[PDB]
Amino acid sequence: SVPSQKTYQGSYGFRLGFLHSGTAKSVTCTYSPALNKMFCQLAKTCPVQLWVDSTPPPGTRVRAMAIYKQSQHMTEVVRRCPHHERCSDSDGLAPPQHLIRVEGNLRVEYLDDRNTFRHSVVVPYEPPEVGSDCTTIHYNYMCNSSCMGGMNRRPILTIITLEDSSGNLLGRNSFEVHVCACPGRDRRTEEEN
Ligand SMILES: [Zn+2]
Repeated sequence: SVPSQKTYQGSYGFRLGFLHSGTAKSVTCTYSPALNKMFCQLAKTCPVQLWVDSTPPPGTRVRAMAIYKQSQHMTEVVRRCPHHERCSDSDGLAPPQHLIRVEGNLRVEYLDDRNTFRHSVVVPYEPPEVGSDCTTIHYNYMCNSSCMGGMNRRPILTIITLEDSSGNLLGRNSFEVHVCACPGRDRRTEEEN
């Protein structure tokens, strides 16, 4: 079946957070609290915060996966468009077909699920850095929502899951994401509508 997208804070009080970045033209990633929706530019840094009430032990892993929002497209694997999946922009770790990457982490791990064929990217959980009360992961989305032959304007969710070293589910959250050229503009537009 389709991966679960049901929210669960779980034992560690797992919640997601996002920078309050506003909607100026220069912004490459902006989150709409009202919409629970991230607007971001292709290949740009996309900070996602992990907030916990208790610290998960080292060995804990954080996985990200994209799925289609509409029920008629839920069974279809979210993947990059032919153009981008053949454009050689791979960092030498990410499979060229994967929509979601993590930048700035040499311990990043990618998975093609042997049964479901779905793509996901995982990193080790690290506790909050100095000066912050949350843990931040920098994601990159390697296709535009507009990309023909890929998402083709079909809305998607990103599902973030907290799992232990043995693969046991600890927590889950999710947010919608729209990859576009003018994220600030799109956020304002969708919030007025
Ligand atoms: Zn594309």
